[PDB]
This record gives sequence, structure tokens and C-alpha cells, in this order.
Amino acid sequence: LTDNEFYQHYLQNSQHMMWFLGAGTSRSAGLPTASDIIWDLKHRYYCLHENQDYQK
Amino acid sequence: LSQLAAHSTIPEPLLLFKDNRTDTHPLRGLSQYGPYSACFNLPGQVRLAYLAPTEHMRKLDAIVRELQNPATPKEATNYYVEYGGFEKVFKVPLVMPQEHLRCLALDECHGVAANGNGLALADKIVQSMSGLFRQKHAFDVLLVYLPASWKKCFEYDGFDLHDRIKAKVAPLNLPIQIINDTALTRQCRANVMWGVSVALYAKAGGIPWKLADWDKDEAYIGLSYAIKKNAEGQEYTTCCSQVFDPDGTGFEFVAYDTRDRKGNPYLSYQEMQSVLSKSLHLYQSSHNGRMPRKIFIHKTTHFTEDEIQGAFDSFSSSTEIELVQIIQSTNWYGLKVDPASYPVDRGLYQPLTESECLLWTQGSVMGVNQQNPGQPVFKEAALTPLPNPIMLRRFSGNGGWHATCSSILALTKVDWNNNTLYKKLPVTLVYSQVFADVVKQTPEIVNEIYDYRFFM
Amino acid sequence: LSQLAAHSTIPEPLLLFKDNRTDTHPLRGLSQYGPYSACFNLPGQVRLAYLAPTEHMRKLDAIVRELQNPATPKEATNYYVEYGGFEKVFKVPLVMPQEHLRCLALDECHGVAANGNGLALADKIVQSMSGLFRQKHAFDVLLVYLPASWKKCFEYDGFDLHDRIKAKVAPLNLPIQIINDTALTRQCRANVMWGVSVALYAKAGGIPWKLADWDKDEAYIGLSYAIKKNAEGQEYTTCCSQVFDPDGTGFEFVAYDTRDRKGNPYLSYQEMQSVLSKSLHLYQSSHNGRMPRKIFIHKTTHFTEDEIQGAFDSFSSSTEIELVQIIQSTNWYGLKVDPASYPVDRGLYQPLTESECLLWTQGSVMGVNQQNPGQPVFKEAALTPLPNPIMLRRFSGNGGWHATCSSILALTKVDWNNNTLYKKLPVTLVYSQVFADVVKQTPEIVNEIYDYRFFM
DNA sequence: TAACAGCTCTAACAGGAATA
RNA sequence: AUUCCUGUUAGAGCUGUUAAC
Ligand SMILES: [Mg+2]
Ligand SMILES: [Mg+2]
Repeated sequence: LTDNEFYQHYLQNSQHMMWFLGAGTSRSAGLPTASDIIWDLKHRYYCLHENQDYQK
Repeated sequence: LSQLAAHSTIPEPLLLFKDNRTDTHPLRGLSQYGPYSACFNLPGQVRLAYLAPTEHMRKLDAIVRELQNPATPKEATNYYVEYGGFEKVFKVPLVMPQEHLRCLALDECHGVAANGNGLALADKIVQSMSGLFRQKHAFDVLLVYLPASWKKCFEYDGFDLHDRIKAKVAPLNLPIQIINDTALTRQCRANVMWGVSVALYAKAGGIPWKLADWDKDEAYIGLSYAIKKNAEGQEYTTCCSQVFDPDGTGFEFVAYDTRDRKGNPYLSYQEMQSVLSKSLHLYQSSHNGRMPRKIFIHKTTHFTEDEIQGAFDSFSSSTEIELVQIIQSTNWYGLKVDPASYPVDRGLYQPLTESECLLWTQGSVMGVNQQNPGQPVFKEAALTPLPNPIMLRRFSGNGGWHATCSSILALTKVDWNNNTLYKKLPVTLVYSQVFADVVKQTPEIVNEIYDYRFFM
Repeated sequence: LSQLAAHSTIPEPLLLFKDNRTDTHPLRGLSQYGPYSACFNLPGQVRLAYLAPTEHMRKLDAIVRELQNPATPKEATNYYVEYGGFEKVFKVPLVMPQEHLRCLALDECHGVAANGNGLALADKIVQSMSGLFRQKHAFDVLLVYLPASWKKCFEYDGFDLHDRIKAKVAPLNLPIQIINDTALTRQCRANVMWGVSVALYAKAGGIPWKLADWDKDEAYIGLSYAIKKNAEGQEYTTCCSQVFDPDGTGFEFVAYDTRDRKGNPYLSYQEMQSVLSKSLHLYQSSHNGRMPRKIFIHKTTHFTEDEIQGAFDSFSSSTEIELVQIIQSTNWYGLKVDPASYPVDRGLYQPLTESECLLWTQGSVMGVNQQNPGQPVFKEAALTPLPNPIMLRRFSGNGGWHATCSSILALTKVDWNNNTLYKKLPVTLVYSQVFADVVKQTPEIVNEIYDYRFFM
């Protein structure tokens, strides 16, 4: 289904439309994604045991 | 009580190639992707000249000619990949030298071969190559050939022929790749061809490979020494080396003397702070003037109390100094059990005590072997049956075995002069040793710092 | 109805120099005090290198000697100041290269130039640099000379040799000061000497002068584009430059790409948001994470709705954004009356419409006249008899024409590559345009960001 | 999508030097 | 390309306003 036909279909019947937004919209909201969270956790974990400066 | 601290196996470091296509195995990556500097086209075409006695001239042509043809390995086939020639593998044409560039060793050298005078032979060879001083732009790499008949002056007490020749030629700024009968003799042709091809490409100015995802803000210093057997006492020649990565894409590798007389290999406060300040200025010059956020120092012997303070007083607070001593001779040795059919994995480091760890720089590596795919490869299976773990003694690092262990493991893979998978020591240590030999042979080098491409 | 809003002349911005002294005349201050960055030792000494054909190297050493010795201004003596000698004025020795720090271009470059192939000529010039690359630590700045015989490849359609060379040597970290025959045959000598010397100091170290009265909490952004004429259509390559004064003393001036294909010079929502994200992330890295409070995005063309929405949504509410558009060619032009002999004082801004203002980046400047002190000076007197103002069409702001106008005026004076007193456009726009030309010539540069000293 | 109007920009050249 | 931007010759890019398709 081409995007334009989808837009026309949605506009035709927009009064009955659930939305489903999981972890994909948050990427563009200025908040870290799943991969960013994973990398942050890895950063804390590595800096903690192997004593390394966090902000360096 | 038979329980030791949990060992951690550092993964095999990756090497950077053309179009930043990473690979652990250097020669295979060179075949598949090409040299790292191929994208920059820094060497362009490679133009090389000869300097040998005419009675062996043809030999040089032959090997150079055979540099331009494919070769299939017969020895160490478990590791070496099929050679494709300089034109194909390095994406660079190999230029046949013209008669104007080609030189002949002056006749009196042969005569002094009978006299057994190494200094005279080296000076005569330099004067033979003096015909190439004016035509420095025409050629990039010189191929000096020393016949087996000169073996009497090859090595003797207090003198090293290749060392003296390179020490004489380096201030003139023209690389040589000395070729002896060994390179011709050697059965497996692909081994020697990989060696000479990589050596020539790197001596021209290109970079065959670089450490993948290497930090540009860390400089890895390495200090070594050499013995000169003086008539009255001993002489210790200490020289340093740096393998940092500048803000550009290429990476640097420069050694220099630490200097008037030393009877012990331990740098004092003044000398150590001076060499470290020179190293700091060298690093600053490349990175526009930015401080190195972390400094690694690999010394073959332990750091003195004054020497540690000398290392500290040379840098600011932001710099992190991890003084490390590398020990090659240890009573420990490891056996891998799951009893593994292949020796203990390379990079497996075992923390023995606070500020003392065992690193297995030597060992089996996964996925590198070509024949029988999916099996470990032991590079030194010919010499030793089992690997010998080196030992790190920490002196200054605040914390973390991973930083030093991974840094050293990755550093043992960027020796272009080496045509095998890795080394026993980081390139800093081996190049500091080589330059220590060079300086010990020739005292009039202490003033200037030199790149790795000259003495490699 | 003929009485417009009262204007106010922003005074000449002060420039931070040696020992934090301020002087609105750049060259006079440099002679009197010295470079701002000379307070610290970022450049230890300006070591140079030469790359030219064997025939024209004498021009390079002659011009270097001319830089060594003082010179007097012959043309435009109204503004220029007598050269005091590089060592005296920049307080740093200028080192002439030795034999090995002085390379020779391949003779194949002449053949390529006769063939009229710009790409291969640039490649050959870059490949000639290997002799210096073996000694990259030795020198700081390389003076590449191009003989007039290569004019056929200097500039033609779909190509520019200067941009290709700059983009080829930018990832190799070596600054390059290209010298044409024009710099040799320019009538005056102090002109060329001042320009070349300030460029050499900026490329070896940095910051010949820094703008004073600069809030550390403002990051200034300038977008500019260029056109690559495709056979089928066109490609609009737009790039963004950024200036800011960080917490450290080193004022920062960078540029970067914006990524695929663009048919128009107006960024979409996603591209504008991505570029702005990269910008404030760079600022945060240079400000230990502190959020910028004022953002100025100067664009040569009007911001669409998408660009303004991307600006609004990329930052938080605490950081007010000053979206301003700069119009170069305008119908308006003014004449000062008390009628004055010299045109209107530089920096006068005249609010025409609630969103559109005239800014006089060109005009008479007070207090920088060498002869007959007190007389005004018009920088573009030779080119134009009257100053053509620019139009600032604010697309987003809270209040205050003075805030943006003074920032633009101060940003028009920190172009170290500019020999003259000021620039018609802010350094953000000019550097974004220069980098746009570079990227248009070499599309494979979008990966990295670069400091000003590489491309100025 | 095809013209037409304006506003503004860059892309190639050429080009002379700070109130005389 | 030490610089500066003054013009010339062109084309695009946006806006529009119509006619459509
Ligand atoms: Mg060798
Ligand atoms: Mg320049």
C-alpha cells in the first residue's frame, strides 16, 4: 500500500483510529533510545569496576 | 586455595583497512580490502632503486619481478593467505627502476670485505649510494643487497652492519629495505613476499593497516635499552618511542634517544622528565596542542622511586599516567582446559596480585586460520609448544587491568616489519629496542627524533 | 512619513590580543602587543616545508625570506601598518626548512597539467607529499607552490584545484598554505607579507586574535550552500559552520557537512534538527555539558516553516533561538550627513520593518587610521564608492536588534584568513561557504568536522 | 506541470587597490 | 590560490498568479 493512499484512507476515517507508539517516537523527543540506554549502562558498568574517570 | 582471580579474555583487536573495513587478520584484510592508505592514495605509485654489487644485480630484479607475480604459501599455510602481487593486493603499481636510478656497489667494498672492517664497509656502501643523494625525488625506497660473501662483516663484537648502515642513511632521509641471501633462500615464497611487499609499501609512506577504533587522545610511550660493552665498564643506551594517533586519519610512530653517560638503565629524575617533556611536545605538535588525556609507559625494567616522580612532574593534572613494566621471563605458564586441543587463548589476562597480572600475548586466535576454517591458529607452534605469558607490573595506574591489557594486545599487531599475526611485545617496546641498538652503534643520532619507517 | 526609526551605531568591536589587551585594529595590535594565543605555547615555533617543482623553489625561499624581514606598505597605506618582522611581531621564530624538509613535485605533474586533468594533477600533488609525510612531526605548515604553467587546471567547470587539495590533505592533518604567482607579483609587499604571516601563524598553532566581549554562553551558527551542476539536474550541497568562545581560552571555529541529496538549499525538518543536534552536542562537549543559552543561526536564504519548526523543537525552552537571515544584495544604500566626506560610519543598523533591518557591515571605520589620525577609512574605497549594506530578516527572536547586530559586527572581524580590516559577511557564513565549496568538490568529506585553520 | 512576475543566490570570469 | 568585493555574463532556487491535468 502506497503512503499517499494510506493518508487518504486515514483522512477519510480519522474519527475511529487507535494509535500504537512504542519506543519509536521517543527517539525524536530528545530522550535516549534502547541502544543509548544500553550504552549508558555499559559505560557506568565499565567505569565502576575498572576504575576510570567517568567524565574524562 | 587453588582458586585464582577470574581471568578475562581480551578479544583479538581489529585492524583498519581501506574504506575502514575492519579485520583481525592483517594479510587477509590486505587481500580483501587493501592498504589503509589506499583511500588517501598517499604512496601513489611506488618507485624503488637498487644498490648492490653488479654480480648479484639480477637477483634483485628477480625478487622485484617476483613481487609483481602471485605466490602461494607452502610453509605456515594454516595462516598465510594466497599472495596476489603488488599491483593487485596494494592497489598500487610497482615501478621498474630505470638505469639512471639503478646503482652498483663500488668495487673497493669487495676489497674491504677481506679486511674485516665493518665501519669502512658501511661508509663505502654509503658512498656507493651517494650517487642517489641528488635523485631523491625519483625513487622512494632503496633496496641495498648485502651478499653472503660479506657475512664476515655482517655481525661481530661491537658492530652491527645493518644497524650501522641504517644509522648512516637515516639522517639523509631515504629509506632502505636491506635484502640479504636469507630472503632469497627462504623456501615459502608467499611469506617473504608478504613481508617485503608490506615493508616496501610502508617505507614508501603508506599505511598498510591501522588499529581499528584507536583513541586519538591516548599516547603509548615505550622505553627500552641496549648494551655497549665498553673496555672499562658498560654503557646503557636508553631510547623512547611513541605510537600515538594524531587528529588526522593516519597514525604516528616515532622513536628518539633519552639524552651524557649511563652505567645503569634507570633514568634519573632529570633525564626521565626531559624525555617525557619531549614526548609531550611531540604529542602536542600533532594534535594542535591538546593534552594527552592518558599516557601509557612500557618499560622493560621496574620504575625507580625518583623515576615515577619524574614521569609525574612532566605532565598536568588532567593526564592519566599508567606506568607499566613488562616482564618476558616468568616462572608461570598456562594450560587451557574446558584439556583444550589448542593452547590458551591469546589475550587471556590473569590478575595475580594488586599491581601484577599475567597477559598471554602469545596464544591461539579464533577465525584467523585460512586452511581448515573455524579452527584456532598458534603462530609460534614451530618454536615453542606452549605460549609463554608475559607479566605486567603496574606502578602508577589508578585502576583497571583492561585498559593496559587491551592497549598492549592491540599494540602487538601494528609492526609492519613483522609479517606474522602478532609479536611478543607491543610495537613501542620492540621499536624502542631497535632504536636503542641504532643509537648504541652510532652516537651521533641523539639529537634528532626519527620515524618508524626508517628503522623498520 | 520620511522620518524612519532612530538608528544607533554599534562601536568597533574590540579584539583580545597578547596579555588580554584589546585593540580594534588587528594588524596594529599584532605589531604592538602580539597574538592572543601567544600567551600560551600552542605553536612552539613555526616550522615550514616547501612543495614545488624544482624550477620555482627559488620563489618559495625568496618569499619566506621576505616574511623573515620587515616590509613597508606601498598600497592602501591608509590602513596597513609597517611589518615588524615575523619574530618580532608574532614573538615566535619562523624556521626555514632544511634540505629534507623541502620537497620537489614530480615531473609527471607537468605532463598532467599539459594534459589538462585537474583531478590527476591534485592527486599527483598530494602523492608528492610522502617525503614530508615520513617527517610529518618535523614541520607544522607546508607551503605548496603552483607555477603559472598549471593555470589550465587551476579553475574550470565542475572542478577547483584549491578545494580538491584542501579536502585531500585535511584528513592528513597537515596544514597547507597554497601560494600562487599572484602573491609574488602583487605590487605591494606588506600586503602579501601580512596576509601570509597571519595565515601561517593561524595554521601553525592558532588564534592570531580573538574577539573580546564574547559571552561564553552563546553559540553562533552559519549555514551556506554551493551548487554542483549535474548533467541531469543540480546538487545543492549545504554545510554549517559554528563559532563559540568555550570555557577554555581557545576560541573555537569549526565546520561540518549536513547528513543525502538536496535539490534546494532549504533543509527539511529532519535535516535541520540533525544539524542543530550535532551543533549543540559539539557545544556541550566543549562546555562540559552546559546548555547554550543564546543560539544564532545565520542563513543566506530564508528559513522555511520546516526549518523554524526544527529549530524550535531541537532545543529546550531555556535556550532562546535567534533565527536570522542575511541578505547580501539589496536596493537600499545610505549617505551620511552631519553631507560627510566619507560614507556612513560602519556598523550602523537601521530598523526598516518589524522583522527586517539594514546593517552596514561596510562603511567608514574610526580610530584605525595610521596617517593623519582621526580621518575615517573606507575599506572598500577601491572597489566601491559607497558601502552596500546587508539586510537582516529576523525569522525568530524575542527582542533587541542590538543583540544580533553587535554579534554580527564582531563576527565580521575574526576572519584570520582575511588580510583587510573586516568582512562583508560574518565569519560563520564565509566559512560555511568555503566548506560548501570543499564538500561540493569532494563529496567524501561529510563524515568529519574540521577546524578553521585547515581551510582558511 | 507549463508559463509568467519578483527576490535572492551561486557559477565563471575580469580586475584594481582605500578622498584621489 | 596572501587578501578584499566591485561589476559582467548566465542558470537555478524559492515564493506566487493563472491555465490546466
Ligand atoms: Mg625490515
Ligand atoms: Mg590561505
